[PDB]
Amino acid sequence: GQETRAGVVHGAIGGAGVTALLALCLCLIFFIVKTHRRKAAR
Repeated sequence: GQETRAGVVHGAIGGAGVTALLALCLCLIFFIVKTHRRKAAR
């Protein structure tokens, strides 16, 4: 869609922020889940 595009196919450069955001969101969810889901250690 963009231009330099090439590999890493579009729907991603305008969306790498989306991906990066998704990674960040996945990190946050993983982090929140990790911080929430208390271990049976108490």
